[PDB]
This record gives sequence, structure tokens and C-alpha cells, in this order.
Amino acid sequence: LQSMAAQRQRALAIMCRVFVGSIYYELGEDTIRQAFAPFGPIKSIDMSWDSVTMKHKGFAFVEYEVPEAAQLALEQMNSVMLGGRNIKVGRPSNIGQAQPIIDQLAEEARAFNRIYVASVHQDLSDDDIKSVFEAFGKIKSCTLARDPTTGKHKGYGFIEYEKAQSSQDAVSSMNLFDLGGQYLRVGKAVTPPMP
Repeated sequence: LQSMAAQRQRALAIMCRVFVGSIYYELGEDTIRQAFAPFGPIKSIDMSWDSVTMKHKGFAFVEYEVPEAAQLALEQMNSVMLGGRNIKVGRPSNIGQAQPIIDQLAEEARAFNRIYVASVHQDLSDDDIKSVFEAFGKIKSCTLARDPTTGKHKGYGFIEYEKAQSSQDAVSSMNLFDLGGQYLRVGKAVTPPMP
């Protein structure tokens, strides 16, 4: 129960991290932050560092808050030209340690027609997002993630559609949709609303 919750949180910590390789030498942490922030709020960045060269070693780890952001970054940023080099975005070497929970979460997610939306402007609320996305079909829920303190939303959320066709169409259609001067990033959920 609470034990299952701890096991899931450990798996999720692993699942929220991506390896970013082939980082061009001109890039540093702020550029990596801006390149990977569209997919979800970044919880931390760990740049590689050489103490003798005083420079990074071409790679970094980006840590998100939900695994959908890491999945989306893997999908959308692998082989993107950052600076003068196409980057590699991959799983962390310990991703296998999220088994079996990683698969269990996906199987639970298959029961729902749920999508993940990031780069949601801080001035929008859940009903604003619902209105835009119900173009693709009836929505059962549209929830922006909120910080307990302040109650402000974190720039991302999840939408559950009644029909799989609708969630598929939203994911196929809405990437880079301009909402409030931010360009939405949209992907499938890999976790259920509730396990």
C-alpha cells in the first residue's frame, strides 16, 4: 500500500531521467535547460565535468518530474541539432531497475485514454486547456499539476478522453500548438491517473 507507493516512487525517479549525449562544446547548462524545458519542468540537470579541462564531456542527465516528460524528450529531442551537433537522447543506464513497475504502470495506463501536455502557460487554468482540447472529443478530465504551496500549476497536466480515437488525434495534432506564446508539447501518458 504505502509500501507499493515507495516502490513506485523509486521506479518513477529512474524513469524521469534522460541521458543527453553528443552535446556540442559551445553548449552549457543554460542551453541544455532551455532545450529540454519544453517537455516538462526540469527538476535538475547534471552536466558532465572535466576538472582538468574545466569543460563538460559532451553529456548530461536531465531529470523531470513525471516520466511522460522524459518519454517525450526521448521521442522529440533524439538526434536534434543543438549547436553544431546532433544530440543523442537515451535512457539512463539504470533504467532496467525500474522493472517491473515501468511495465505495470504502462499496463495500467492502457485502461485509459490519457495524454500528457507540457509547456502550459502559467496564466492558463484547467478549463482553458479543456476547452482547447475538447476539439478532438469529449474529455473525462483535464488536470494541471499543482504545487501544494501556492496552489499554482507546474506547466503541465494530463487529459483523459472518453475515446481512444480522440486522445490519438490530440497527440497527432497538437504538438507545437501556440497557447499563450508557448508551444505545447503533447504525448501519450505512460502511467494511469491512479494505480
